[PDB]
Formats: sequence, structure tokens, C-alpha cells
Amino acid sequence: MVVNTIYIARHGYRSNWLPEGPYPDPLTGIDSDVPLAEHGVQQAKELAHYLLSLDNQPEAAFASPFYRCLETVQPIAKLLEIPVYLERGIGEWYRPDRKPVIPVPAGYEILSKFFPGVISQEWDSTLTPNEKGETEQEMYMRFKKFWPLFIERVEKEYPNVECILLVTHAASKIALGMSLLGYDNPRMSLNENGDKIRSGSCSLDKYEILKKSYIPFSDRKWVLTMNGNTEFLSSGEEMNWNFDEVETVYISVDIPSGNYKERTEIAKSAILQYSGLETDAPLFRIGNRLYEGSWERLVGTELAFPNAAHVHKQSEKIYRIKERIVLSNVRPM
Amino acid sequence: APPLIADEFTLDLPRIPSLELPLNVSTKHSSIQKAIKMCGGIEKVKEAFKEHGPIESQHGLQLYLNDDTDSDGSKSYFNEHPVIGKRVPFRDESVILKVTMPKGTLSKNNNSVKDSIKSLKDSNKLRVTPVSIVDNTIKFREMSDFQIKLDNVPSAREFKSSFGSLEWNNFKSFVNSVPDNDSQPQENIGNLILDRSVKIPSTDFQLPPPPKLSMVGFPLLYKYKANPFAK
Amino acid sequence: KTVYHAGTKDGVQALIRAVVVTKSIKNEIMWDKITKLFPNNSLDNLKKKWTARRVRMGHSGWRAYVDKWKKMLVLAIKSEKISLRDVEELDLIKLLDIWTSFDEKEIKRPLFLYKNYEENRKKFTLVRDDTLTHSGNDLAMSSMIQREISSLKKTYTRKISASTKDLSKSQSDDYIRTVIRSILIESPSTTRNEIEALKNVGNESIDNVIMDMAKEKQIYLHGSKLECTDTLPDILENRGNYKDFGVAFQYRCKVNELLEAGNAIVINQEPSDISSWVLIDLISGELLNMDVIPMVRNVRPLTYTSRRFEIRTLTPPLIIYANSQTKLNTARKSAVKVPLGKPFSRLWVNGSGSIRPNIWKQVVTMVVNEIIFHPGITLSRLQSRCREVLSLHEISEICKWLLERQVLITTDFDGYWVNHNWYSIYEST
Amino acid sequence: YEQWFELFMELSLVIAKYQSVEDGLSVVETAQEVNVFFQDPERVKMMKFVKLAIVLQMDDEEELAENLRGLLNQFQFNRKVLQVFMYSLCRGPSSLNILSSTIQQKFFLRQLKAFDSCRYNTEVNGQASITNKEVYNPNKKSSPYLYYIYAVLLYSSRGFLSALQYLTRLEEDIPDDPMVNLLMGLSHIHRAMQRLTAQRHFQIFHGLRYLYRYHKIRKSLYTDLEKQEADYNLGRAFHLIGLVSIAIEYYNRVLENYDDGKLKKHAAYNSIIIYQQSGNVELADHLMEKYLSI
DNA sequence: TTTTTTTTTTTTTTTTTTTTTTTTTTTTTTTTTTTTTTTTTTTTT
DNA sequence: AAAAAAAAAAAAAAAAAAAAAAAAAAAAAAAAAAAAAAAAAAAAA
Repeated sequence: MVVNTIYIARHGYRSNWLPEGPYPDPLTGIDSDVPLAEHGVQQAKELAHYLLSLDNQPEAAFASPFYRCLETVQPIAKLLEIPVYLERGIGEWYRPDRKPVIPVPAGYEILSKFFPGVISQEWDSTLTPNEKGETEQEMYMRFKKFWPLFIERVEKEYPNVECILLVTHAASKIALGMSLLGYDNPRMSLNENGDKIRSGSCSLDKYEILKKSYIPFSDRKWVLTMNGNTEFLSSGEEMNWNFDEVETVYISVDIPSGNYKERTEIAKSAILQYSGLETDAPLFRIGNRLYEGSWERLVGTELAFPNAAHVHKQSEKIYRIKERIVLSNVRPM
Repeated sequence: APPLIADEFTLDLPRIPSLELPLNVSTKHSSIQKAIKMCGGIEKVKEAFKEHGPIESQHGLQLYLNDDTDSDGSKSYFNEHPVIGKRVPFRDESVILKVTMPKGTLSKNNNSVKDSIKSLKDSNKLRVTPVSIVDNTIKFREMSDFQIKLDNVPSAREFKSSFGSLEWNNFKSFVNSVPDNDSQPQENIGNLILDRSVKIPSTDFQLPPPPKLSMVGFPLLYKYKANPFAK
Repeated sequence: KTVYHAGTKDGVQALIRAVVVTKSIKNEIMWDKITKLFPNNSLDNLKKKWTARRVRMGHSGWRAYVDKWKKMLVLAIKSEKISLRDVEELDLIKLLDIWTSFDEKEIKRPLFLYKNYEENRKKFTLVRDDTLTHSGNDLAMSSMIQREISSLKKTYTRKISASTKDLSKSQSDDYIRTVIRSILIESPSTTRNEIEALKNVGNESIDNVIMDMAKEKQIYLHGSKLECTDTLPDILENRGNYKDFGVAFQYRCKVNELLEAGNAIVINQEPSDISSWVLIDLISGELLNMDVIPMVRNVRPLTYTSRRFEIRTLTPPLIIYANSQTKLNTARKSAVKVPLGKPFSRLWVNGSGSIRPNIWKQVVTMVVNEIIFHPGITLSRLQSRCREVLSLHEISEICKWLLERQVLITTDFDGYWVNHNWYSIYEST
Repeated sequence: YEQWFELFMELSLVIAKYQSVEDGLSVVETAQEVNVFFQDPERVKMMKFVKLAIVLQMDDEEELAENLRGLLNQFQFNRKVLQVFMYSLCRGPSSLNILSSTIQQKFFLRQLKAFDSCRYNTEVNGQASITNKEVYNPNKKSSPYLYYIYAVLLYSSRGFLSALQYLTRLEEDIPDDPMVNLLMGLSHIHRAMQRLTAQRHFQIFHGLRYLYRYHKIRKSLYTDLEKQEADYNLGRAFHLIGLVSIAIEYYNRVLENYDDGKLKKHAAYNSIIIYQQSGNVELADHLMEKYLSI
């Protein structure tokens, strides 16, 4: 099989971000390599309950061998019933002037004592990043080199993989994304309007194939059809980092069936685009179906509940969806 | 230059229940959390989505229109036979678009999400993602039942100030003044009542209502027409 | 020289493309040009197939074909595939091959949106597929599974914007449907081009609404003739109710004159169905208290029975009479001039500008027969529940004429509801 | 130990006002086993009453039916006992099943048989046995407090003609009480609407004698702030039997004529829920804000 | 230049799919039948 | 003429039948595919 889905997520909230101690000792004995806070483990459980709701479960999770990226997947792996594979090709980024040392983490033999039953020794790492640190030019080319070698091994070792998860560090999240999409450098905006890969703790990327009708790695093309998602986290975007006030509302996209006994539905793993939200009638796609719909406000006030989503193996977060669009079916020609 | 492609987004998303309360709640969490407290609270709102089965075997979700409390901490209208909502069987699927945009764009634009968007038309600050799919809904379309009031019928105030309040101090004096040997089951319960402060008429035997004064909560269809099925 | 037999699966699409190309260029269906492409078929077989295809696609299809055609025509001139001379001579072969060649290239693209909205308005043309027709019906329901499944699903919203149709333009579209209905009860058939009153409204919209009314079976189409469907009269005689109210202003008299005597009408047999359209309202008007004929009964110890226990004595035959305290339902109605628009403006009004009085009776009573069971109504959900019968331009002239004759009263936001003795529309004086 | 009894009952009533109501039950049903409380029978009566109040803050059919059968049995024939049963079954349609059940309608026939046995001093076929023996009735009237709840357990269960039996039996004895005349009118109309009955229009109007008798009783012999429910309920009736514009004049009377907000939220809701079907969607959202929003 | 053969196009026939109507099954209501008790009539002393 | 026994009716209770609504099956209509026939093109004499 050929991988249709790549997820990339940054690790949970670091213990050494906390305002007061005692800051915990790095369990591996290596410099940096700190564990998560309980608040970070909570963002990891949120991320897990988001992915768990998607019919597109991961087949496996590739973890950075740095301690905090594995402490991020220990609830995910045990909740989606998947193996975790160590991959040095998705470790942290450090520069050659970083002090007092460049951290590179210990092997399966140490990590399996802290994360028993989570990690599988079945996979050998695609590549190791430079132990003397990497320039931005080295770092970007190391990730550009990783992708074809990595996916070529995945589709030979694990030919049943159509969906995969990668859990890693801030530079390691953005640099992987920009190189998969095929940009010249990690500082480029995704579009002319200036958007970039959003990269707070537990922020989620999904990269999805353009669909035909085995395939080599070089002929493939993608879209980042879920940018740095935090809409499932309690606290939203936190401790974001990037290569260099706001208010929230919700609109329902209703798709009504004509006969009251007949129900109409949204296809698994389908895609949406919106255009002309500002206009008296926007345009929409759902899978390969197209639409246009009137602007509507309710009598009364729908609540719709993310915290009450289905499972398909503080103020409670709730949406007051008083405003809506009612999509008439509006196919192309 | 190749015309710019709109960001494609997944529709594999968390799938979401929804609740069309005929309550015109404000944007504030302070309005929302009490508008939920009316329909049996954050617990029963979730459980009423799990209730599968044919539409007449559904208990449905209870909506209490008067969360009003008297100073004793009673339900001020403990006589409230609630509104019933039931889970729609034929809910079409629907996707929710979160709009992220500059603070106070709402107050600047008629408090309309539509015109809030239309104000930022030329600008990089507008940010839309589809974020979840509603696949299931409850609608409150079964009426509140008949409702008595128990503030002028004396033993009804005895019940409210005792049962409704749970106040031991105003409950002991309902139950004491209950006969063991009911001396005269023929006669007006007023004969046991200390409290004459409400001028109850002599003919009132202070019968309470049943919990369903109506038996069927949708209208029973007595459109008046001559029954062709009466035979 | 691309030719088709109209029986070929592509030949039906070639016939569609060719009428769109000819009418969009020369403002007319050039049949003398189209028949050159279908030598294997007769003029009238081709007309019929074309008419049936415009009926099934309706308003939301025809303009989508014309808009894609003119957008493809603009793209073909800008890519030198078409000289303006090929447009002026109307060479259907070239224009059909060019349409075929454009679809052959778009078929190869997975159909993504541009971010730019005008690029989407250029490079899609769009057919609105009428599943939810906005005919607000829940058809002839009686069962509690029918009624609770319907009324859990049904929509509870208000439009924020004007509709995607300009409401100043829709104020001609609904007014077309009504001028048509208001002539289908007048006549078993009518001709679009010659005899329609609407023609100040653009003939294109007249024709598009004729296609939509045939799609919704409000008319049959026999070529140029729209044809009357008795389904409209049948829905008036099933949902209109005026004979019950008629005998109800008459049963008001039969109750009232007897009330002050005390010893009055006795209810001792099944009283008429209409008698319950009157007694229930007049008792709810606090005119009434009810006395008992004291039928002596064999109550005995050890006995616990109901169903025929002294038979009639558990509906012990009542005397129905004046309560001493009150009368509420007196002299409230008045000679309010009938709601009468332009010569077929509203379902009832006849060509002379007076009511078709039976259609008026049936339709006002139909609207009150909505509102008895539908108080606090907009003009809009009454337009959708009446979409098989009345537009919004009709429903205001009933609902305000019933507020002025006080059978209706209105809340905030022009919700209509009836105050008591509502059935008595047709009172004796 | 009256001090400890007071502390147990007050503590249970306090616990039941908040979360984990089951801890309140544990105190009272422990007190029903403790001889120090349960050998005083007024306190037996009080415990069974307290736990019945507490049950209505939680929500069930079976626990509530069990506590009620637990205190109509003791404290036999008794007006206040029978009346607290009928307040209790108000909130929750979970409560309707306790009255549609045959299991309780059998109980109320056997009680009516037992009262007749002690009224005429005979055996009665399938009576309950008497144990509360000061029951004295020299003018030999019925017990209205029996007649009514036996009609209720026939009225719930859709025995509408069988319910009208015992409310015509209570009409003979206490002619102008409120709930007798409301429930009786309720039985005649709920009966009437069954698929096929002979005398169907006749069978609705007997509903109106006993509803409007209850209204003329309430409107002319009670305080304004409780005439409001005479307007609300007669409104509600017309809505139940689907004569809804007659329900609306009466719902509006709750909104316009009175100060006390409580019934305006019901009259408003049962207006809104019509006004959705009717589709004055503007007015519905407006009333909803004016009365129901916060 | 003419005749024969092969290929392509058009028309007709057959089969499958969708829509509509009828029949069967289940549920609710109403009427009738069965059983028990009381009253009236007939037979016997 | 009186008293006792038996039969019938009535009130009541319980069960069965009748009526309506819902679901499934059969029939009818429409669309698609296959087969046959005719026309056109190519090759051979």
C-alpha cells in the first residue's frame, strides 16, 4: 500500500517551562531531555482523543527518541492500539554553537525501561542528525534527505500502512512539513497571504495526497489540509515557535435532505474548501460535491459539542452556533 | 500567474451531537451555562444523545422553563412538569467552520459573524477552518404539561415549604398534623390545617394533580371532524 | 460535420448544448439550425425532448447551462478557438465540438476551489439541485411516529441576509407562480407567450418559473400550453374546511339563544362534529356552565365497574346553559373590505378584481385551518406550508385582513394567532 | 434521641439539596432499621415522608414507586398520605409510569374495596384487610382521597372511561373541589380521542364541564397570583387536544394579566413551540429572549 | 470500372431497475361472550 | 296455597374479533444493453 495520511505533532508542555520547581531531573541523565508537566500530559491525552475520533487512526507512531516526545505518545499508543517506532531522523534541532554540549538521546535499551510496552525495536532509524549540531542549511537538507528514504522504508517494512503519526520538536515539526510540501526553505510562507505551519505544544498537522483516477516517492503531491490544529486542546495555542488580540465565532454548514425520512451524509476522509464567506452566498466543496447556501440565524441557539464527540477505534468547551449557512446541493457541470 | 488554490481541508473530523434549545442565549458563558442548567444540566444533555430506539419509546431530554428558586432554596415552581425534547432520527450531517479574527471585529460589525468577515475582506487576519461535523441533534418539540400553582392552596404551600424546600423546620409541621388513624377520610383536609393565612374556599379538598395531567405530550389530534372510523 | 441520432446517449446532450448556443447568441431557438444536426429525427420529437430536459433541470439548470456556455464562449474567443464570425454565423458544429473539447479538458481536473471568489464565479457554473424544494410540507400526517419524526427533524431558523435570489427579483418569481395558479383554477390550460398577465416581469423568468412549476407538477406541459392540475383544487378541498365553520356560525345561534333559559339544549346524543367547533370555543369564551340531568344510579357495595355501568350515566346527559358571570364573544367582527390585489394577484382574486368567493372561503378557511393549529405564524413559514397553493404576497393580505376583522390578533414580529369565535367568519348579519 | 432523629432527617434533607443524594438516603433507611427511631410510629411516618421528598430531587420510576407503596400500606386510608403521593408524582415523566402501571391500579382498587368493607361493615370480594381501626364515617360518604387516586391510576394507563368512573363517584360527595373537577374533565377528553368511540363530540364536552367548573372555582375563590394556573391550564388543555389558538388566548393571559414570572416561561415556551411550527421564527426568538434568556 | 467483402452505424429487442400499488401483519379499540349471582317463574307437595 | 328448585338475565370480567396502520411484496414503467439489419468503405478482379 501507499501512505495517504501523514500526521506531525509537536510534543507536550515541558516541565522546565513551569513557573516554580522542583524541576525534575532528566530521567535519561542527558543534558536538556526534560520530562513533561502533568498539563503537558493533559494536552497529549486531548491530542489522542482528537485522533481517536477520526476514522483515519494512525497505523503506528514514529517518535523522536528524546524523552518528552515518547512521554507524549505513551497515552496515544495505549489508546489507538498501535506500535511506537524510534526514528532519529525526527529528533530535536540544535545549532553548532549550542552549549555546554549537543544532546543526542540514548537507545531503545534505556527508553524501554521508562516506556515499557510502548516502543518496538523492529525499526532501524532512517538517519541520525549531526552530533556536532546543524546550520539551518544542514537541518533543512537533512529533513529533505529523510522524507524519500523514510517513506521508502515504511512502504517496504510495513506495506499495510496507509496512515502514520510523527511526534517531535518545534523546528522538527515545521522543517518536516515545509520539505514534504516542497518549499525551498523553512522561512517561506505557505501562501502569498503569509500563513505558516503553526507549532505550539501538541499542535497537529495533517498532510494528505492529491488522489488519482505502488507509486514512487518523487511523483507524489500533498496539501497541509490541517494546519497546526489546537481546536481540540483545552488551552489552545501555547509556547508556539516559528522560523523567522483575536475573537472566535462558529458558522454551521447545514446539508439538508428533501424527504424527512431520508438522511444525507459526509464521505469518510473527504476534503472541503470555502470561498466568498464575505459574500451573500459562499461556495463549498465536500469530497467531489459542490454547494452554495443562504446565510441563516436560528430561532433559539444550537449548542454543538466537541467535548461529546463519538469514538470509532474550567468552563466545558462548547460552541453556541446561533449563525449558519444552509447549503443547497449545487453541483458543477 | 496560476490562480491561487483555496486551502483544502479534511472532512474526517470529530463527529458531534447538538441541542436546539428554544432559548435565545447570549454569546456569554454566563447565559450558556444556565440555558444548559434548564435542560437537566451538562450530564443529561450528553445522555439524551445515546438514547437509540423508535421515536415513541424515547423518554427524551427534560427542559425546565423556571430555574427560579424561592429564598428557602426550593424550586420556586416545583410543580413544573417540563418540556420534552427527543433525538432526531433523520439528522443530516453538517460541518462547523470556526472563524478566527481581530478582537472587537464583532462590536465593530453589527454583532454579525457575516459582516465581521465582510469587514476583513482584503486582509491577512481572517482565518477559517472546518473543525467538526454535527451528525446528531435534539429538538424540544414536545410541550410543557399542564401546571397547577401551589402558593394559595394551603396544604400545597405546606408541601412546597416542606417537600419542595427540604426545610426540616417547615417539613416537620406538614408531617406532624398527618393522622395515623385518619379519623374522617370523608372530610376536607383543611380540618387538619393550622395555617388559615390563605382564605381557601370551603369546597376545596386540595387534591393535587398527577405528574402528567396530559398523557400524550405532542397534541392528541382532536381536530373536531366527524370520525369516519367510529363504527 | 458532427451529427447525432437523438436516441444516442450523447445526442440528447448535443440537442441541449445546441439550443443553449443558439438562444444565448441569437436570443431565439434556431430550430432550422438545430435540425441540421439531427437528420434522423422530426422537428416535434426534438422540441418535446428539449422541453422535457428544460422541465427536469428547471430555472436552476437552464441559466447554469447558459452561464457555462457564455463563460466557455469567452474562454474560446480569448484562446483563438472562436472568431466572432463563428458566433455571428452560428456554426453549431464548431460550437458543439468546442463545448465537447472544453468538457474533455475539465473532466481531467479533480475539481478544487480557488481562494479568489471571482475565479470560482468564472470557472465553475453551478446547478442548484432541488432536494429540499423549500415546499415546507409534512404531507397529510396523522400517526405519532409520522408527527414526532417530522417535528424533531424540521428547521428552526431565520435568514440573516437577503436570499441568494435578490428579494426584489423574487417579488416577481413568486408573483409569477401565483398569477399562474390564479389562472389554472380559472382555465384547464394557458399559453406562456401570448396570454400571461405578467409580461412587465421579464419573459425569461416567466418561462423559468413555468419549467419549475412543471417540475413540481403544479402544471402538466402540453407543448406551448400549461395544463391545470386538479391537485391544487384537491388540496383546497382537503385542507380548506369552510363548510365546518359555516355550520359553526350557525351552531353558535343554536347554542346561544337557548343559554339564558337555564333549562336549554341537552347533550344526550352525539352532537354534530361542527357542534364541537362551536361548544368548545363558546365554553372557552366563559359564556357557559354545564348542568346534569340527575339520572338516578344503582351504586352498590362490592361493585367496581365503568364501561357500561348504568350505560349513559357516565356521560350523564348534560344541559348546556349561560354562566351568570360573563359573555366575551359579542359583535367583534365588521364589514372589512375583502383583500383584493391586481387581477390574478392572489389565489382567490378573480380576473374582474372581486373574490372567487368559494376559493376565498376555502383558502381563508385553509389559512385559518393552518393557524388554528399554527398560531404565532410568519408570512414566510405560511408561504412554505402553502408553497403548493400561496406565496408570501398572498398570505399578508389574509393575515392582516383577519387582524382587522379580529379573528386573528398578532404578537410581536407579526406573528398571527386567532382570538375566540374564530370559525364564525361567515356570520348571519 | 429526638435530637439525633432531627439531625438525621435535617442532614438527609440538606445532603439531598446537592450532589450525591444517595448519602442522604443511607441516613434515612438506616434510621428505618434503628429501633430508637422506628419504634416511634410518628417518626416511622416522618422518615418515609422525608425519603419520598429526597427521591424527587433524583429521578426514577422504580425507586419512587417502591417508596410510595412503602407508605400507602402503613398509615391506611389516610388523606395527607394520599395527597403527598399525588404532589410527589409531578416532575419527571418517569413518574407517569408509576400511574400507568397496573401494579398500583390493583392496589387502589383493593383500598377502595377495603374502605367499602369498613363503611358497610361486611367482607368485600378482593379487599385489602383493615389494620387502622379508628376509621369512622357515620354519614357514610365515600373517601374522596381514595376515589381520586384510583381514578388517577385508571386515567394514567389510558383507562380514560374507567377514570371518569371514580371522578363521577367523587363529584357525588365534594362537588366544587379543584383537582376532582380538573382530572375528571381530563379523563373525558383523553378518553374521547381514542380511534373509534361512539359519542366522540359528546365525549369532549363532558371534558369542558369539569375543566370550566375547576376554572370558575379557581377564578372566583382564590388569589389573583393562583388564578394564573386556571388560565395556564385551561390554555394547556386546548393545546393537548390540539385546539391551539384557544390554548393561545389562555397562554397570553398568563403573559399579560399577571406579575409573577413563573408561568410566563411555560406559556411563553408552549407559545414558542407553537410559534416554531407556525413559524413566526422572529416572535419565537424574541419571546424566548424576553422571558427564557438570561 | 465493377464486384465482393469487411467494417461501421443505426435500429430493434431484451433485460434490468425503479416506482407504485396491494397484501399481510401488528397494534389498539370496541363489542361480544362467558361466568357468577340474583330474581322470577314454574312445578311439586 | 306455599315453598323450593331451576332457569334466565344482568352486571361484570375476560377473551376474541374488528379496525387501522405499517411493512413487505408484486406489478408496472423506464432505462440500458444486445442483436440484427443496413449502409459505407475498401479491396480485388
